[PDB]
Amino acid sequence: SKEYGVTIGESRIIYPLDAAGVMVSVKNTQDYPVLIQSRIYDFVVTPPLFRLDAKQQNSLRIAQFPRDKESLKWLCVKGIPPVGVFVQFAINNCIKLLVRPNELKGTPIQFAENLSWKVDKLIAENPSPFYMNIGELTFGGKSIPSHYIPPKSTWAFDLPAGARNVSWRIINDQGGLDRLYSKNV
Amino acid sequence: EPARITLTYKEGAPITINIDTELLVGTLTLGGYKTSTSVNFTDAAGDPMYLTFTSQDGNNHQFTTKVIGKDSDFDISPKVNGENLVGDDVVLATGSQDFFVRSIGSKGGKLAAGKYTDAVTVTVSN
Repeated sequence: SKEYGVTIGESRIIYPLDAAGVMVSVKNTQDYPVLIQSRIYDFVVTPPLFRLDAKQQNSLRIAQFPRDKESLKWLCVKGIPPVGVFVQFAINNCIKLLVRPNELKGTPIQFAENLSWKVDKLIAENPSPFYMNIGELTFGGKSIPSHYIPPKSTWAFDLPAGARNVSWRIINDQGGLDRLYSKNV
Repeated sequence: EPARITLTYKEGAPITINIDTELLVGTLTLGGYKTSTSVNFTDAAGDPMYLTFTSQDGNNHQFTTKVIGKDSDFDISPKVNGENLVGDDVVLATGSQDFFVRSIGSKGGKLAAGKYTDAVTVTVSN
């Protein structure tokens, strides 16, 4: 057997718009050295590539848009290790980088309950300025492969027998599950 | 809360030469995550839906494999080079999810004994 692992010190970054920077720790939890390769997708990450030894942790700096709404990027952190079949893997651990204006006054959980639902697909409506990063979602007591709902917007889910109850939990800023909300549609 | 992701690769049985289809090449356990579409296995060949293994003798003998799994008993699959081979998007099992790397075949055929390799990136979008 072969083992792989990359740990990022947080599961999301809330990045205050125009702030100087934030720090995130990365750990190589394995017994061999890796190169850590860090990227932002749709900001600088220093260092973008560096050697991280077995069992060691280091730190990355993330440094800087709409002013009414959050914006979303991804930080991805990859550990590159050093008929017969031989396969090598590398984990590329990606987390949400949520760019949040100071003007926005609150957090996502204050607006979690405001999600409204329609069928037309199961369509969620988000009147808040935040991404609603839903971590758990059901309809008719049936599980729906989940996704975030963008700020001031909607998102459409494929439907999974006449039942009309939607329940959801967003994922909060600390990466925890938020309270269960429930509504008839 | 940290975002930890792990992978474990357990090797399957030896493959003997055409090779048989649906052979269990090996088993992957992905763990640590807090959906199947959030996981993408990629390689240099970049063939949609399959991971490609290439010989090391400079003759460019290739075969393909799929990556598949079972949900709480529908067939499911992560993205492989950006696309799903079977199933709808589903939530992964709590804690960890097993995926089976299974042989397809050789488009060219005429394989030779020896070592075949692939380098696979596993991207997870938490």
